[PDB]
Amino acid sequence: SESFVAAAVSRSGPAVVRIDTEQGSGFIIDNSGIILTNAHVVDGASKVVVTLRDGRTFDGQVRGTDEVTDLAVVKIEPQGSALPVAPLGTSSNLQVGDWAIAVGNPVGLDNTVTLGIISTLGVEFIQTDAAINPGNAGGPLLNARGEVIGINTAITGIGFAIPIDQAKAIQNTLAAGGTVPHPYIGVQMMNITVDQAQQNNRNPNSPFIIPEVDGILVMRVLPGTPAERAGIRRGDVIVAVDGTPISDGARLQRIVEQAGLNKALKLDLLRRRLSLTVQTAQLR
Amino acid sequence: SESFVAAAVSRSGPAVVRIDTEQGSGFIIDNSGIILTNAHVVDGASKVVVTLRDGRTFDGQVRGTDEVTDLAVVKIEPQGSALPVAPLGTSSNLQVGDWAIAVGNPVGLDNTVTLGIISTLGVEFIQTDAAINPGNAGGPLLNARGEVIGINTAITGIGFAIPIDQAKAIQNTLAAGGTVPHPYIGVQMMNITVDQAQQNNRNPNSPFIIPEVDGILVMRVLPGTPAERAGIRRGDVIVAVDGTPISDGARLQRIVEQAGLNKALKLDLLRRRLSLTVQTAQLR
Amino acid sequence: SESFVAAAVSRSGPAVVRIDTEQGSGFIIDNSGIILTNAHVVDGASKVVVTLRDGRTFDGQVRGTDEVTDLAVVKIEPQGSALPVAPLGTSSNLQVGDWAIAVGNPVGLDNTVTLGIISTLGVEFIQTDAAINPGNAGGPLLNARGEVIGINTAITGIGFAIPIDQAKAIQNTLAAGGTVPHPYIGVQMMNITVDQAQQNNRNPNSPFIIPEVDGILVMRVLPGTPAERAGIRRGDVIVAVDGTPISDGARLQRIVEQAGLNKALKLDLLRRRLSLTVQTAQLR
Amino acid sequence: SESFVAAAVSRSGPAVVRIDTEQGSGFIIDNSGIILTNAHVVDGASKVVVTLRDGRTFDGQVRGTDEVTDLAVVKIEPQGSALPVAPLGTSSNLQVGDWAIAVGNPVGLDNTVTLGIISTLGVEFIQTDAAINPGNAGGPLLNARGEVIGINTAITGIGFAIPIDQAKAIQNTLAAGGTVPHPYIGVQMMNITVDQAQQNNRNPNSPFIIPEVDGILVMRVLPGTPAERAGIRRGDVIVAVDGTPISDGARLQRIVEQAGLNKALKLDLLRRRLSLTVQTAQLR
Amino acid sequence: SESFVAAAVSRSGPAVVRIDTEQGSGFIIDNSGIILTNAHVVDGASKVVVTLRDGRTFDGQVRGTDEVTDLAVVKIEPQGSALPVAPLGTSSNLQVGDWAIAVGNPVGLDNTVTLGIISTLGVEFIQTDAAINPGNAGGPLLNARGEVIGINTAITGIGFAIPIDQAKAIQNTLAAGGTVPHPYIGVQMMNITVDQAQQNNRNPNSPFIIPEVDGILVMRVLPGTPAERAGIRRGDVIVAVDGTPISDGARLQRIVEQAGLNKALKLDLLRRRLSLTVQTAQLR
Amino acid sequence: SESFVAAAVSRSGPAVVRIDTEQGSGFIIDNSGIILTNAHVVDGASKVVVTLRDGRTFDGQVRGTDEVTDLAVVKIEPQGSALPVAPLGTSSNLQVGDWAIAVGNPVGLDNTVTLGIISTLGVEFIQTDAAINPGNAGGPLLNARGEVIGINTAITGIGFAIPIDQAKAIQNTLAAGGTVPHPYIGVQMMNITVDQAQQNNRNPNSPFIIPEVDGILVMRVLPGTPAERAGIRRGDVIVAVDGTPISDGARLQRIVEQAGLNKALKLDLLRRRLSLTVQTAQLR
Ligand SMILES: [Mg+2]
Ligand SMILES: [Mg+2]
Repeated sequence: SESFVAAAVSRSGPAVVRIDTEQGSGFIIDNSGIILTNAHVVDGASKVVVTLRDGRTFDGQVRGTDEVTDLAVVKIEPQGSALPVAPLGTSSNLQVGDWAIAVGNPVGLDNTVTLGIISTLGVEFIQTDAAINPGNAGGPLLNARGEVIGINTAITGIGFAIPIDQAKAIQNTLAAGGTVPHPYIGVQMMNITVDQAQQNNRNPNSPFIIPEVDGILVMRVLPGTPAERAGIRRGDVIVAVDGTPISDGARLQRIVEQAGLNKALKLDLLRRRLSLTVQTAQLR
Repeated sequence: SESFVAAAVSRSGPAVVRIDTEQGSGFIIDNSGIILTNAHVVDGASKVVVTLRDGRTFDGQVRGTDEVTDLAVVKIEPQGSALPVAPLGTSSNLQVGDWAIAVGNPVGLDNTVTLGIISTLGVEFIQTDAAINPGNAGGPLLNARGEVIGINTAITGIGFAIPIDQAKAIQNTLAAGGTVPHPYIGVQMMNITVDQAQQNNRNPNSPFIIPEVDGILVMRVLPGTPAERAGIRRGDVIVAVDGTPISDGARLQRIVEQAGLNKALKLDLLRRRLSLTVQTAQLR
Repeated sequence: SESFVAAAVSRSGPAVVRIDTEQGSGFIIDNSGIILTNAHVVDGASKVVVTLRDGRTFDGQVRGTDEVTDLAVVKIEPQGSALPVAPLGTSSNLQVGDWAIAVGNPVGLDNTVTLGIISTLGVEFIQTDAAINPGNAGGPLLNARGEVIGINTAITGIGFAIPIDQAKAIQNTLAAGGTVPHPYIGVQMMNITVDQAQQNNRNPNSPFIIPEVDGILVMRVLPGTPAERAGIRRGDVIVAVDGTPISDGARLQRIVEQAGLNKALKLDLLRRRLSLTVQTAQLR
Repeated sequence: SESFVAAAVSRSGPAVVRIDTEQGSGFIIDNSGIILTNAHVVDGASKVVVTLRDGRTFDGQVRGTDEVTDLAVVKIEPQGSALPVAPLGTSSNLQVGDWAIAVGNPVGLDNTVTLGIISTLGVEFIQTDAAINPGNAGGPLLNARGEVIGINTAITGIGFAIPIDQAKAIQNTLAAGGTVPHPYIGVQMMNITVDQAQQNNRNPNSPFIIPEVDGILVMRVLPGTPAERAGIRRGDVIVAVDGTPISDGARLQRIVEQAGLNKALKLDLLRRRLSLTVQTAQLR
Repeated sequence: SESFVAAAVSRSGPAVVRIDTEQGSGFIIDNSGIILTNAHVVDGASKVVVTLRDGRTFDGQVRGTDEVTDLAVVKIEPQGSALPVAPLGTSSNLQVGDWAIAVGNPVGLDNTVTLGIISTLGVEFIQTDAAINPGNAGGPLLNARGEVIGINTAITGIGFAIPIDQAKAIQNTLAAGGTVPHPYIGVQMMNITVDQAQQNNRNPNSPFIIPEVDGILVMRVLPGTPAERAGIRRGDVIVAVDGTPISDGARLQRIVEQAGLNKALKLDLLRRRLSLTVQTAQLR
Repeated sequence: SESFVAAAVSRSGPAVVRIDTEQGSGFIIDNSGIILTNAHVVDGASKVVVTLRDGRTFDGQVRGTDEVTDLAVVKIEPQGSALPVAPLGTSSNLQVGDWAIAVGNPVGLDNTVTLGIISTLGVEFIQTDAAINPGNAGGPLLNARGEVIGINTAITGIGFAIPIDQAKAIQNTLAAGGTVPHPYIGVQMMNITVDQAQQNNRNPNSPFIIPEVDGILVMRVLPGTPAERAGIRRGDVIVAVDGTPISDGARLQRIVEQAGLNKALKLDLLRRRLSLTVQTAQLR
C-alpha cells in the first residue's frame, strides 16, 4: 500500500518540529523535550518556538550551540500528551548508495519529504542527492527503515548532513550548556610534494621558494591564533610534529585534537630549520 | 525486466502529447480528443498543434483556460486509429513519500521521464522532487501504477503539480468554454497575534498601530477590487465575517468561496470599529 | 542488507578512477590498463595521473581524444595486483525509466554516487536525472545491475551521458591514437515547411524570401567549411541530395556520414535552381 | 566683479522655473505666461505646478507636447507682479566652440548652472559639454550674452539641447494645442555603396543579396507604417523617389517632409525592379 | 602668457599637500603647520604623512575630525624653509557662475587641476562642475583669484565642496581636538501639505492616515535617538515647536541647533494631540 | 564676435580628419599627406579611409604604428586642392591650467569640440578635463592659440593625450615604416622602503621576507622577457644597476632606455646577494 518512504516518514516524521526565532526544522529525540537542530537554525537567539507536526506549540529554550559542528540542542517542557520521538540510527553503518530520506516540518502542520541516496561519506559530512531545502534543514535524515542517521543542513544537486553518531557524542555537553572542545592552531595548511616543490620553485612568480621536500606547507597564518602567536609564517613547511614526521595536513589535525585544549605542541619547520611550540586554543 | 517506472510510462506515456502555439506538453484523457495541459502552455493562443508520441499531428482548438488554477483544455478530432488515453487516478489518496513520475513529450516522438516522490501536500499544489522542466510541464504526474495524479507546472529542486482531482472538478466547465468561478475580495491579509500586535506597536517605525487583538490584518488593498470599492484600507484588522469571529486568513478565503460570485459579505473591522459590506467579484 | 544501488556500486565502483592533469573521473575497462573518460577531462594534456579507489596511483598516457564525441582513452601500466575492471553493458537495451547510477572518484579514495533514471534516449546523449557533478563527470553511468551503460559528462536537473555502445565503437581507434572520422559540410540547417515559408514570406522583416516548399533551409554557412568553399549561401533551400529528395536535416546528416570523408555530394538547392558539389571534410 | 557666466545667469535665470507633475525645469518666454520645456518633463500629465526662482507658484496647464521634437508648452496665469522673461537668441548664429551655459531651477529657489561650449551642430540637436543633469533638463541653454539658444534635455560627458529656432517655429502650434506635422513612411534605411553591396554579397551569411548599386537599402520596415502597408520589405533598395535618383537616406527624409501628411510618393525599388506608392502618415 | 587658471594655481597650489595613512589631498593654511582636509581622507587614523608639492615629507598628526561636516585638521612641525600657505577667501561672496578651480596633490610632486564654475549654493555644499576626483579630494577649491573658497570632496558631472567659511568657523575647535557640537533629535521629517495629506488619505495603501494639516510629518524615528527615547513614532505630525507653529523641516533643524546640546524642546504633535519633550543629543 | 575656442578651431580644425577601417579621428600635419592618429584607431588594418572636414575622401595607407606610444602615421596622396594642415605647438611649454581644446572629426563633415584645461603633466600623458570621446580620439588637442600640443586618446572626467613633442620625435621613424625602439627587461617593480620592508616582514602572511633595505622590489617577472631568461624571481630586491645604487623604479627605466636594445646590464640583487646580467629586448 505505502512505499517504504511513506512508511519511514510515518515512523519518524511525527517528531520533526518547526523552529522559529521570530527559521527551520528540528526533531525530538527524547520524551523529556530534547530536540536536535542546526546551529544556523537557532543561533544566536536563546528563545525559540517549537511546533509539533500535530500543531502543539512549545516555548523552546536553546540549550547551547556548537558552531564548529553546526549542531544545537533545544529543550521544551513535555506537558500533556507524550512528545513523539524519532529513533536514532548509527551513521557508521551507512554505505554509499544507501537510501536517504530528508524530512522537514517548515510549516508546522505537515512534513516535507525528499528522497535520494548517500552520495559520499567522509565535521565529516554525509553527502546526499536527497534535495535539502530551507525549512527542511535542521530536520532529520533517515535511512530506509526510518531511523535518524543525520541532521540536514542548508549548505549540485548535492546536500550535506551531519552524521547522527557525531550529534550523539556532542548531545550531553550541549544539553548541559557547555562548550564542545575544538582545539586548533590556526593555519591553512597544504600537503607539499617534492615534484610540487620543484614545480613551485621553477615558477619565477611563486610567492616563495619551498625546500623541495614532502611536508605540510603553511599557506596562511590566521590572525589571532596560536600559530600567529608562536611566530609561524606563511611559506613555512611543517616537517614534523614532536618527533613524528608528517606530510599530511589531515594527520596534523588529528594530532592537535588528540592533544586537547591548552596543550603545547612542538613543530619542526623549514623557513633554515626552526622549531616552535604552539599552544592549542579553542576554534571560534 | 522493466523497472516499475518504465512500466508506468508504458501505461500512460502514449497519451502524453506535445503542444505548440508557434510550447509544452499535455495529455489525452478521453478517446474523444479531450486533452489537459497548463494555461501557461497555451494561453492566450486559441489554436495549437498537438503531436502524439507516435508522430500523428492534430489541429488543436483551445477550449478554454483557467489562469487561477493554471489549467487548460484542448480538443482534437479523433480521426483514424484510436487516440491513446492516460487513466486518471485520485489525488486525495496521495501520501507524502509516494512515488511520483513526471512525463513530458517536448519533442513529439518520445517521452521525457523524471522520478521523485510526493514532497508536500497542501490551487493546493502537490510538491515533488521529481525534476520538472520546460516541455515536461503540462504533462502528467503519475503514481507508481501509472495513473495521472497531477499536472506538472514549470513554476529547489522542488516542483509543483496541480492535483488531478482539481482538474477533474474543472474539466466539464473548461471543455464547454465557460469561466470557472473564483470569488475574492482583493486584500493581502495576515493573521495577527496579540504578541505580534504588541510587538508591532513597540516598534517606533511600524507603519501603523494595531489594536492588540487576534484578527486578520489587512496588509494591502489591491487596486480595482471589491475591497477597495468597499473602502477597506491597509492596516484594517478584520475581526469577523458576519457574526463568526475569525483570526485565520485561510478561513476567510473559504467563507468567500462558499459565498459565491456577486454575494455581499459583512465584515467586522477595527481602524475605531467599522462594518463594511463587500461584493465578491471574479478573480482575474 | 544493501540496497541495489550499494550493490551495483560494489560491482563497478572499484574500477572508477580519479584523473588529474595538474580534473575528473574515468574508469578501467580492461585489465591491461585501458581507461575511458571524457575529452573535457583530459584534453589537451597528453600526460595525466590516475588514482584507483584503493589509492594506487599510475602515470597515465592520454592515448587520444575525440572532441566530437567527448570521449578519450587513457592507458596505464598494470603493475602489481590486478587492476579492477568495470563490466560494460549495452545501451541499446536501455528504456526510459530504467534506473541510472552515476559514479565518480573525484578524491581518489572513495566513490561519489548519485541515483536517478533514464530520462530521454536520442552523439545521441542519454539524459538522466541522476545528478551529474564535476569530478563525477567522466565516471561511469551504471544500470541497476552495475554494468556500464554510459559515460557521465558535466554538460535542470538533467544530465547527459555518452552511451556505452558509442564508446565501444570508438575505443579501438582512440586506443591506437587515430582520428575518429566525422564528415560534415558546415551548414546550420533547418527543416522548412510550406506553411513556415509562406509565414516567413508574410513578414516584411524576414531576412530573405523562401521558395514556399518543403526543404532544408540553410540557416548559416560556417566559415572555413566545405559548404562555404562550394559557394553555399545563407537562405539557400536544399531540396535534395543527389537524386533523393529531402526535407529533414537529420536525414542529410546521415547521408553525409554514410558518404565518408573526402566524398563529393551533389546538392539540389533553390536560391533560382542551383546544383553544387560539396567535398566532405573532417569536423573539428 | 562678476564673470560673464554670472552675468548671463542674472539676465535669464529669473525666468527659469521648476516644473512638477506630482519633474524638471522650464522657462517663461512671454509675459503672458508662456513657458517652454521638454516633453519628457511633463507628458503625459495635463496639469503641472510651476515655481519661479522667486518662490511664486502657479497652477500650470500643459498646452500640448511634441514628442518627436521633445518640446512642450505650459501656460500660467500672470497675476500680481510681472513674470520675468528670458530673451530668445538665434541658434542659426551658433558656431562650434561658442560658450554654452545650461541653467536649471530644480528646487524652485535658485538656479543650477553649468558651463561648457557648443560641441557639435547638426531634431538637429546642439551638442554641448556643459553638464546637463536631471532638473537642469527642460531649462534654457544660453549663449555668452544670456540669450536662450536652446532647451536642455537629459538624453560622455556630452549633452543634447533642442535649438531655440526649432521651438520658435513650433511654439504657436503647441500653444494652440495642435499637432505638429511629422510625415514619415516607416523604414529604417541605409545608404548603400557598390563596394558595400559587393562586400555584402561576398559574405555567405549576409541575410540577402544586394543589387550592387548606390541606393537606399531598406534595413527594416516598421510595423503599422505606410511602408508596411505599401508592401515594402527588408532588403529592398530604394533607387529613386518619383523621378529623382537618390542614394542618401537624409535626402529621402527631406523629400517626405516637403511632401506633407497624406501625400502619395512613388518609390523606385530593387527586390527585380518595382515601383510602389506610399501614403505619408504622422510619426507617433 | 599664463591663463588666469595657471596664475591662481601658482598662487595657492604650492600649499596643496598629499596625505597618506598607509589617501587624498589637503592644504596648509598657516605657517605653523595647520592643514585642512576631509574627514574621509584621514579618519580614523591618528597618524598621517604629509608631502608638499616640493617633495618635503612631514610626520602629520591628525588633530581631530568632524564627520558631520567632513572636515579634519592635520598638524605638522615647520622645520627648515617656511611652509607655503594658501590664502583663504570668503564663501559668502560666491555667486553661481563664478569660476571654480579644484586643485589636488595626489602624487606629491605636482598639482592636479580642474576647471568649472559654481553650479549651486545651498553642511551647505557648494556644487561645482569642476571635475572632482580621488586624490583631488580634500584639496582646495579656488576662486578666479586663487583664494580658497572651499574644500573638495569625493561625494553628474557635479561635485561637492565644503564652503571655506564653514571650516573657518570649525578650525579652532578641531585644532584643539575638541568635538564640534551638532545637536539633533533623530527623525527623518517631511513637510506635509493639506493637499498632500488628503492625497495620502485617498490612497487605500498609504501606511497611515495623516490629519489633513500643514505640518512636519515624522517619516522615521532613528534608533537610539532622543526622538525614540521621547516616544515619537513614525506618522506623527509635528505641528509646532514650543509655541511657534512650524510646517518646514529646515526651520525645525535651525531651532534645534540654536537650542544647543542637552536642551529640552517641547513638541506639539498629532497622532490625537500630544506634547512630548525631547532632549537634544550630539549627532554621530 | 567669436570666442577664442571658435577661433582656434577655425585655425586647426580644417585639418582634422575622420579615419575608418571598415573608427576615429586624425589630423594632417604636412601638405604631403602625412596624418597623425592613435594606434588604437587604425591597428592592425594597413588600409584606412580618410575624410577631410570638407568631404574629400582619400585612400589612406597606414605607414606604421607604435603600440607602446599609441601613435600611428597614415599617408594620403595630395590630389587637387591643397590639404589643410594643423600647425604643431610644443608640449614642453605647457603648464597645468593652460586651456586645452579637443577636436574630432567623427562624421567627416564637421568638427566635434570640447573645452577644458591641462590637468596634469607627467608615454608621459597630458591629462585634461576636456571631455575626450570616441571619434574625438586620435584628433588633436590644441592650446588656446590653436596649435597642436597633443593627440587625444579614448583611455573621471579626465582624459589622456599624447604630448605633441613625443609624436614629433617618433614621426620620421613611423612614416618610414620602422620600429620605434622600446628596450625593457620585463619586471613589475616597486620602490621598497626600510619601514615598508620591516612592515612587510611583520605580517605573517606577506608572500616573502624582504631584506630591510631601500631598493627596487621585483613584484613580478613577466613571462617571455629578458628578466625571466636571466633568472630573476619575484621577491628579488634590485639594489643597484652596474655600480650605481638605485631605490627608484623610474630611474631604472631611464637607465634601461639609455642603454638601448640588445645591451647587457648587470643587476645587483638580494634574494643572499646575487648579480645577474639581463639582455634588453624590445617591448611588445
Ligand atoms: Mg533527484
Ligand atoms: Mg567640464
